[PDB]
Amino acid sequence: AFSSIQNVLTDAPLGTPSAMGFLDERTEKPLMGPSEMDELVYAVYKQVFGNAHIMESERAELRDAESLFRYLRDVREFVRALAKSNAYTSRFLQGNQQYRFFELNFKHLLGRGPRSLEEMASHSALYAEGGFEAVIDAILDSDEYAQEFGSTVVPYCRFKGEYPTNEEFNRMLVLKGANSTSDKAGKGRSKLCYSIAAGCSQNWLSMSKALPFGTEKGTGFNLISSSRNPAARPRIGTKIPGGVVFSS
Amino acid sequence: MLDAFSRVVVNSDAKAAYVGGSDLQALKSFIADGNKRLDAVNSIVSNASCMVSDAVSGMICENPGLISPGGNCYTNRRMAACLRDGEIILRYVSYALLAGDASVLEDRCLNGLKETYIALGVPTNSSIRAVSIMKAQAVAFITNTATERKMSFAAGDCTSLASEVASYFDRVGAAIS
Amino acid sequence: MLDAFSRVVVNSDAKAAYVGGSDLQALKSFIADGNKRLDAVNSIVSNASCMVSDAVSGMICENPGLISPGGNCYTNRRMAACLRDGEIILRYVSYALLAGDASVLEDRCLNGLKETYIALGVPTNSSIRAVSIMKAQAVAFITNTATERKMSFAAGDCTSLASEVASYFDRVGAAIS
Amino acid sequence: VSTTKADLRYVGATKPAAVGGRRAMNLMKQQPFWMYGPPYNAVTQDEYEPISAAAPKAFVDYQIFAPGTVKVSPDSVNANELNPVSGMSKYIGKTQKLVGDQGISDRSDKLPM
Amino acid sequence: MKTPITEAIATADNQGRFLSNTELQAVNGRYQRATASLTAAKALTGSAQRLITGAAQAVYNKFPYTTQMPGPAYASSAIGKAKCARDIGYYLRMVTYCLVVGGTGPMDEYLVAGLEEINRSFDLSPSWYIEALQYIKNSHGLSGQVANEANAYIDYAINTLS
Amino acid sequence: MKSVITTVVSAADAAGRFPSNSDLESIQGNIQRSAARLEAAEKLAGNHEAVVKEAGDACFAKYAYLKNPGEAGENQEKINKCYRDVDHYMRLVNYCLVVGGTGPLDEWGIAGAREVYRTLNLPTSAYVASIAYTRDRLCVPRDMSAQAGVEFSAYLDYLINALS
Amino acid sequence: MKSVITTVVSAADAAGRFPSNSDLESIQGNIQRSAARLEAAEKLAGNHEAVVKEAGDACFAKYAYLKNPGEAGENQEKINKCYRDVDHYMRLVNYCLVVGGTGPLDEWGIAGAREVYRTLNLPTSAYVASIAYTRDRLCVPRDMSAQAGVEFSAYLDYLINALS
Amino acid sequence: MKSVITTVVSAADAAGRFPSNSDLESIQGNIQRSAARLEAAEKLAGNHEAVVKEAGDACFAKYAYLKNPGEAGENQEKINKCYRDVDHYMRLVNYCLVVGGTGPLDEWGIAGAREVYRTLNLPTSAYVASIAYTRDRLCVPRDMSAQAGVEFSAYLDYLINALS
Ligand SMILES: *C(=C)C1=C(C)[C@@H](Cc2[nH]c(/C=C3N=C(/C=C4\NC(=O)[C@H](C)[C@H]4CC)C(C)=C\3CCC(=O)O)c(CCC(=O)O)c2C)NC1=O
Ligand SMILES: *C(=C)C1=C(C)[C@@H](Cc2[nH]c(/C=C3N=C(/C=C4\NC(=O)[C@H](C)[C@H]4CC)C(C)=C\3CCC(=O)O)c(CCC(=O)O)c2C)NC1=O
Ligand SMILES: *[C@@H](C)[C@H]1/C(=C/C2=NC(=C\c3[nH]c(C[C@H]4NC(=O)C(C=C)=C4C)c(C)c3CCC(=O)O)/C(CCC(=O)O)=C2C)NC(=O)[C@@H]1C
Ligand SMILES: *[C@H](C)[C@H]1/C(=C/C2=NC(=C\c3[nH]c(C[C@H]4NC(=O)C(C=C)=C4C)c(C)c3CCC(=O)O)/C(CCC(=O)O)=C2C)NC(=O)[C@@H]1C
Ligand SMILES: *[C@H](C)[C@H]1/C(=C/C2=NC(=C\c3[nH]c(C[C@H]4NC(=O)C(C=C)=C4C)c(C)c3CCC(=O)O)/C(CCC(=O)O)=C2C)NC(=O)[C@@H]1C
Ligand SMILES: C=CC1=C(C)[C@@H](Cc2[nH]c(/C=C3N=C(/C=C4\NC(=O)[C@H](C)[C@H]4CC)C(C)=C\3CCC(=O)O)c(CCC(=O)O)c2C)NC1=O
Ligand SMILES: C=CC1=C(C)[C@@H](Cc2[nH]c(/C=C3N=C(/C=C4\NC(=O)[C@H](C)[C@H]4CC)C(C)=C\3CCC(=O)O)c(CCC(=O)O)c2C)NC1=O
Ligand SMILES: C=CC1=C(C)[C@@H](Cc2[nH]c(/C=C3N=C(/C=C4\NC(=O)[C@H](C)[C@H]4CC)C(C)=C\3CCC(=O)O)c(CCC(=O)O)c2C)NC1=O
Ligand SMILES: C=CC1=C(C)[C@@H](Cc2[nH]c(/C=C3N=C(/C=C4\NC(=O)[C@H](C)[C@H]4CC)C(C)=C\3CCC(=O)O)c(CCC(=O)O)c2C)NC1=O
Ligand SMILES: C=CC1=C(C)[C@@H](Cc2[nH]c(/C=C3N=C(/C=C4\NC(=O)[C@H](C)[C@H]4CC)C(C)=C\3CCC(=O)O)c(CCC(=O)O)c2C)NC1=O
Ligand SMILES: C=CC1=C(C)[C@@H](Cc2[nH]c(/C=C3N=C(/C=C4\NC(=O)[C@H](C)[C@H]4CC)C(C)=C\3CCC(=O)O)c(CCC(=O)O)c2C)NC1=O
Ligand SMILES: C=CC1=C(C)[C@@H](Cc2[nH]c(/C=C3N=C(/C=C4\NC(=O)[C@H](C)[C@H]4CC)C(C)=C\3CCC(=O)O)c(CCC(=O)O)c2C)NC1=O
Ligand SMILES: C=CC1=C(C)[C@@H](Cc2[nH]c(/C=C3N=C(/C=C4\NC(=O)[C@H](C)[C@H]4CC)C(C)=C\3CCC(=O)O)c(CCC(=O)O)c2C)NC1=O
Ligand SMILES: CCC1=C(C)/C(=C/C2=NC(=C\c3[nH]c(/C=C4\NC(=O)[C@H](C)[C@H]4CC)c(C)c3CCC(=O)O)/C(CCC(=O)O)=C2C)NC1=O
Repeated sequence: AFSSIQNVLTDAPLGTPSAMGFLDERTEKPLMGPSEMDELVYAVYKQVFGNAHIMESERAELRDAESLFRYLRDVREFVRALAKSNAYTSRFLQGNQQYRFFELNFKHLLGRGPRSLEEMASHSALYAEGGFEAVIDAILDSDEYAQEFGSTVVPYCRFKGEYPTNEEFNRMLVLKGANSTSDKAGKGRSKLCYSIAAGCSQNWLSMSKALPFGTEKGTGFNLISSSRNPAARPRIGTKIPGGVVFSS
Repeated sequence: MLDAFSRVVVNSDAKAAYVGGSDLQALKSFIADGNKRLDAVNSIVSNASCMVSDAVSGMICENPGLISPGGNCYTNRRMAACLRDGEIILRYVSYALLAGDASVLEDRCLNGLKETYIALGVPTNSSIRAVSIMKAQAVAFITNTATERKMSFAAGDCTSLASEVASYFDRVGAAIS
Repeated sequence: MLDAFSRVVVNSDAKAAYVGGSDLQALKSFIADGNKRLDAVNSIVSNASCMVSDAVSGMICENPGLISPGGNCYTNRRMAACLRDGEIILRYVSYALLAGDASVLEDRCLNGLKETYIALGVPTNSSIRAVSIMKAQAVAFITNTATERKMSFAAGDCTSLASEVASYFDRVGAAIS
Repeated sequence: VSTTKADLRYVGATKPAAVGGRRAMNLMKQQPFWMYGPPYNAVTQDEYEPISAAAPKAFVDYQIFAPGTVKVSPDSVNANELNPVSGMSKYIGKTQKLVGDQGISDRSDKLPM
Repeated sequence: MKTPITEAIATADNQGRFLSNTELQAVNGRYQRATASLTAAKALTGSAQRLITGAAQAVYNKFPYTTQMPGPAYASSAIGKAKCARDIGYYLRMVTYCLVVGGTGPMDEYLVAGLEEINRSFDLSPSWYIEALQYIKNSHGLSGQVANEANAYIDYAINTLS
Repeated sequence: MKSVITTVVSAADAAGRFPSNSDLESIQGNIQRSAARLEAAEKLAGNHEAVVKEAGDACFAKYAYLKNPGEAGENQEKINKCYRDVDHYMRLVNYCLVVGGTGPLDEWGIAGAREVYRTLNLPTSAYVASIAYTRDRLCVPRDMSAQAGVEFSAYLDYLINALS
Repeated sequence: MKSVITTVVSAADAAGRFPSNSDLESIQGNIQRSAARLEAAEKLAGNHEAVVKEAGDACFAKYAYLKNPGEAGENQEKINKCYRDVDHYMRLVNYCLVVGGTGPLDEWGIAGAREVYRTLNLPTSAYVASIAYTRDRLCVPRDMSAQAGVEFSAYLDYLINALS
Repeated sequence: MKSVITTVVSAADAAGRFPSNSDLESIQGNIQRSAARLEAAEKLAGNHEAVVKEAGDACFAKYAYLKNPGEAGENQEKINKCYRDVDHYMRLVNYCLVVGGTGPLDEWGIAGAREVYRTLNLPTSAYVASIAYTRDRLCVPRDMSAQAGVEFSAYLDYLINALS
């Protein structure tokens, strides 16, 4: 856990000042004033919707979720109100494949990528047993959500440095594109559909496209192909005074 | 994930075969050296920090271009991350040595690592060198062959465990190649 | 991202060279016209809405097929969506003009835009026309050459800044091509 | 057209090693600086002498001394002289071996013993 | 190359005859002797760098003048110690080759053919290598016919050095 | 890159608005003070082999034990490495004096310095001793004008604080 | 053009003899493999601007040094001609998928290319890296059929081995 | 070897005739220009490791992307062989300064170099940039004499025009 590129090649995360005012004897939090709250909501819209170019006819329906937010500063309940709206479902549930919706939730509300097939299976079982709202409630009330973002910050794609598995890093970069990249390029057809169920990894170029500035992205590519061969059994020796031993 | 006992179980499940007495020499012998494996794993994890700091310094020793401006290991940030990468590899090979199976390495480590390094521009050859330095001093510690760092053990041969951990480091080396 | 001062710093870091007095004519001259650049940026952002509303209408003027059913700009949704884009590109070129560097243009707006438009079926030629109309009226406002919209300035030449902003619009035009 | 220096040095390599001692390696010559690198790995003459194997247990405290006696100097104060953009450095690493001179030594003047 | 296979072929070819039952029995002896020799080869492979370092240390402890006397033939400097460890590794590699092959075929081809020429010109005493081989025989940690088969190729090298 | 411009345009980006005059006012603040803050640019640039000269030896004098066996300065080219490693910090304070903010320093020398200085066992007290040496080795009338000395010291004690 | 028909009529013309059974037997295999290579060529024809855009940025992602001044990718005129040359190579690969042989490649893109790329300072490794990126982003079920992918990657490897 | 003597005896041998006055007249100019080219070659011989070191870092300063993984300058074995090949080219230039013609260049460094550098993925522009840097750091009275510098830069331009 060092984040060699979290807070130096990337800006700091955005959100509420601090959670101590939540203890609330005379107020719930220092009135951030209306001009440092409209940028907070602008930031949330850019995250939970992920640059969906929402018109104001479609922002005339999120008035009620917003109006409670500036009154009672929990961010997590704001996104819980947003992800259950028709604005969220009509964009991400309506035209899409299933694991596409599931994987987009990891990008939007958790800021990381699905680490395995079993996580996707657990989400699938949890959806089948009565609704999609259960999926969002499991994610939002999760432990992982508490020990990553909490009730203060916008959920952002954090470079952890100390990932539980490496494919989690790859699949974080593939869902997160560049700026001016949205989530209706493919008509469904999730990007990690094949790679999750198979276990292989993703394209090197599309991961490198999403890296921040000044990170020597893309280089170091040998001109022969990139995916390794599981079936390879190479011999590599060590060096001994008498000879070379293939300690394999 | 799997271990040595869960290896044979899934192998026999592919045949729908019970685990009979013929297949239990491998496991009962696995239990014979059980104290040997425990005597080896704390010897390795007991020197964990020194092994990594020696490994990256050895990497740098014969590749001074990594320090140079534009080097992948140029600034303190990148040394810090590269320092982090050594512990992640060493911890996972220790897990695999403890479980007696590398079913935890390439699903929760190598699986999707080569592409991560390719996207980040991490040089493969120098990382392979770092892994091999770590490999050689892994065997040095298992066999009590380190120049200093005299550890008290029980007399016998741990050579098979040495070859096991060498094979585990091998697949880390070949996974990112 | 980078600016004019952070340009030369990273250029000299590739040489491990100090930023000496020889390299500071470029920056000290950059500071000489500092008031000129500020006098230019508010002139541009002061007409931001009119420039976009003129640009998309000019787009439509010689391509009436965009209004037609099946046109990419057919319904009010798509005008609204397209309307955003004229202002959004304008904001990023204004940022780049202010910073004196297009490092916040081809890394925050133009990265992956061609593929996004290809997937969405956005016509490239008409968008390039919209960008060029915006370009021409950017220079018109910087040089105080607009037919109406008399703005008070200080006397001198802003032609270099005009060339700069034209070069910035150029790379937007070439990024989606 | 030989010289006195060359002949004096070469004559020490004509005695049997049990007699000549260190001088038995006196027939080797300086080589181009890149011949000492990874692929070729030419050996220098300082690697055949007991001076390259000295690793004693005892050490000097470097604290017992009153302040103002210990001296330190670098080889230079410059980033891209101690290590160029490439890995070819004379001061850091294992590339300080890749130097044109330093391939032989004049330490065979001491004695034959 | 002296194997039990090739000597049986050489005895059949000398008469110019087909392979009789004599040759087939000589090959069958190799086959039900090989199971312990392949274990000996695995075990000597596994313990290799430990045994080489221990053998070099045992030679330095028995003959301390080799680390002190100046000259190219001695391990007083670093390259001398590197070449000494290289020679001990050469001996261990030939022993393992003779184990897996099944006779003194490799080391007759690679080690003892013209060996004393080198020790006479390079002035390296054979008693050093005898002392290293005695350590390797005492410290390989084998049991039964595995030990009987590894030791039997060790003292062949010892007998040729003496 | 933490600069005066990068703060305001990033803020405008987050708010999704055009640059207002409150934003332009900060760049005006740059317009005044670059002249004072770039006057030290030559002073560090042309005089730098001498300041590392006096700084590294002061570091090694204040902690003489560090050359003992088993410490960081046990051979020669490690001492040369030390002198290089302070040269880097001088190169970064020059960069920061040029950009106007602490951009270059906190992402090229400060970010992640922690682990590196602990796992390689390098005492940070030695770094801060050498830096504090140059902080007061400076003279206001002789070295610079009055205001370059303020801002050079303000950048130096920035890293003298982070390292602490 | 190097193809199936032209090789056997050129061989029969060099021998001065009528088309025998082996010549017609060679055309039956053209009839067989045209079912795969034509629907490879059609799928390449219908989606070529996506592939030329996708493989063009892999060249500058692998070699970011081309955009520096003094290099061959400085301004937009060089990058536009880079995309144009990559589109030319993809069009020749589409042509070889149609004709059945490497004729249109060998005569319109390969012969003489080395003198041009050496003379005009064009690095061949980056003209190769786009073709190498195009090969690895192919899934037979997802992008084409199974034999169509083999037919496509064979011509890609032919172009790569010709320029390398 | 392409030189002054060999051209005229090869021409007289092709014609099958004795050496005439024009052949000897061609050797008088060799006698004239040997006073400049030999003391160019001697000054190159006495100080070659400084020039090979000086021109080697210009290659990686201009092209810093070679030290990335996947490239041709990853580890120290590649950089050492880079310096070795630059030293080879400088030795061949010293040889051509002695023989009087471009013989040792044309046969030991130039002929066949294009197939090797294309096959082994060696970019020729960086094998050129070191020779280009060596030419520009040649002042007229300091490094050698006036005609020696002309004689040196002519062979440098010959090597540059051959590899480009
Ligand atoms: C650069 C030229 C260079 C280095 C930097 C340095 C790094 C290095 N060290 C070894 C060998 C060993 N490392 C060991 C580790 C430790 N010793 C200890 O006492 C503690 C517990 C621990 C960390 C300090 C040991 C014991 C050795 C001896 C060999 C062995 O494995 O036991 C190497 C060689 C790598 C190898 O092949 O083992 C390197 C690169 N040495 C340098 O040359
Ligand atoms: C369709 C046939 C068609 C149009 C619709 C209309 C759009 C258009 N306008 C111009 C030229 C200008 N636009 C200007 C913008 C403004 N004028 C103002 O006073 C306010 C501040 C602002 C928005 C209302 C100006 C000043 C001009 C004159 C030229 C200039 O740049 O100053 C064009 C031409 C585009 C160009 O090349 O500049 C178009 C298409 N005109 C139509 O023909
Ligand atoms: C005055 C308030 C001080 C003082 C100053 C002196 N410094 C002297 C020499 C010297 N000073 C520095 C550091 C300084 N010079 C720089 O160029 C920069 C940054 C650009 C700084 C901080 C150096 C490196 C040197 C050595 C080279 C030189 O002589 O300039 C000096 C001359 C005698 C001496 O060595 O001290 C003076 C008087 N000295 C004081 O006593 C007070 C505290
Ligand atoms: C392949 C091993 C993976 C997989 C990869 C994905 N490809 C994606 C998009 C994509 N890929 C190509 C190249 C390929 N498709 C073609 O049609 C042709 C030529 C005719 C080629 C060479 C293109 C052109 C595209 C964009 C159009 C499209 O959507 O297919 C993709 C989507 C994300 C992305 O942009 O990379 C993925 C995930 N998909 C799989 O299912 C297997 C496992
Ligand atoms: C050091 C010996 C290496 C080296 C390492 C660097 N890695 C950098 C970033 C990075 N590394 C990994 C792999 C690591 N993370 C994991 O979770 C696991 C296994 C579970 C491993 C092995 C990841 C995923 C990342 C990116 C994570 C993130 O920061 O978001 C890095 C940063 C460079 C920079 O961008 O400034 C370095 C230097 N680099 C080397 O050259 C040697 C070979
Ligand atoms: C589901 C049911 C439902 C509601 C009824 C409203 C109730 C309501 N009104 C306001 C918030 C407000 N409500 C009013 C309304 C009025 N002030 C007056 O003097 C008039 C009597 C009345 C208009 C007729 C005003 C003026 C504010 C904001 C005042 C301010 O703080 O500037 C807020 C705070 C929300 C926020 O901004 O964070 C809420 C919850 N919202 C709901 O979700
Ligand atoms: C909205 C539409 C929709 C679907 C159609 C299914 C499709 C589907 N099936 C499975 C997952 C599966 N699907 C099957 C089904 C079958 N295997 C067979 O051999 C038979 C042909 C078939 C039953 C008739 C099996 C057996 C598994 C799990 C196998 C395993 O991994 O153990 C998964 C993986 C989900 C997960 O577990 O993470 C998905 C997405 N899901 C959906 O959301
Ligand atoms: C909970 C933590 C935990 C441990 C650390 C181990 C500790 C441990 N090791 C061994 C026991 C042993 N350990 C070794 C190992 C060695 N002997 C050598 O001389 C070699 C250098 C080294 C090889 C690695 C051997 C050879 C034995 C005896 C054989 C055996 O017990 O299987 C034993 C049984 C006998 C004894 O007490 O010594 C125990 C309890 N067991 C545990 O439960
Ligand atoms: C920060 C950078 C940034 C941008 C530059 C834009 C880029 C952009 N534009 C659109 C979306 C769009 N862009 C346009 C605009 C146009 N198409 C035309 O035919 C005209 C040439 C042009 C008007 C001038 C249209 C019409 C759509 C919507 C198309 C659709 O209905 O799918 C979308 C996705 C649509 C959505 O999510 O609703 C995006 C990401 N947005 C960003 O985030
Ligand atoms: C915070 C917001 C902020 C600004 C808007 C600018 C405002 C501004 N502009 C200029 C100053 C100027 N502005 C211009 C520009 C022009 N003159 C012309 O006739 C051309 C039409 C036009 C070209 C674009 C010129 C030529 C000067 C004088 C030269 C200079 O000051 O560099 C000056 C210095 C002199 C003056 O007061 O006029 C100032 C404060 N500065 C700021 O700090
Ligand atoms: C019918 C077959 C056919 C082809 C295969 C191409 C082959 C080709 N490509 C280029 C030409 C080129 N190719 C590139 C490409 C690159 N240089 C770089 O900096 C990067 C390495 C890479 C980007 C991908 C560039 C920049 C030029 C123009 C060279 C120049 O004009 O300087 C030229 C020179 C003429 C020109 O295009 O202006 C030719 C003949 N043209 C054809 O007619
Ligand atoms: C007598 C005449 C004569 C020559 C002129 C050279 C020519 C030459 N150079 C190289 C070989 C080389 N030349 C380079 C140099 C570079 N590659 C880079 O990354 C940079 C672009 C540049 C550094 C300056 C490298 C790295 C190799 C080794 C290629 C490899 O082994 O992969 C080889 C391949 C064999 C080898 O050296 O291992 C040959 C024949 N050799 C000769 O015998
Ligand atoms: C035999 C081959 C050979 C060369 C290719 C050149 C190249 C060369 N230049 C310098 C070294 C130098 N070269 C110069 C350059 C110049 N100095 C002047 O008086 C001129 C005005 C200007 C040349 C146009 C300077 C100022 C130095 C010293 C600083 C430096 O290292 O560059 C050195 C280091 C040795 C030295 O101090 O000279 C070398 C090898 N000199 C050679 O001997
Ligand atoms: C095929 C198998 C094989 C064997 C057996 C072999 C032996 C061998 N050992 C040699 C040298 C050497 N051997 C030693 C080894 C030692 N000297 C000591 O003092 C130590 C006690 C002892 C180490 C245990 C040393 C120091 C040299 C260098 C002697 C010299 O160069 O003069 C040389 C001279 C060539 C050279 O310099 O490498 C040969 C041929 N070479 C082989 O290829």
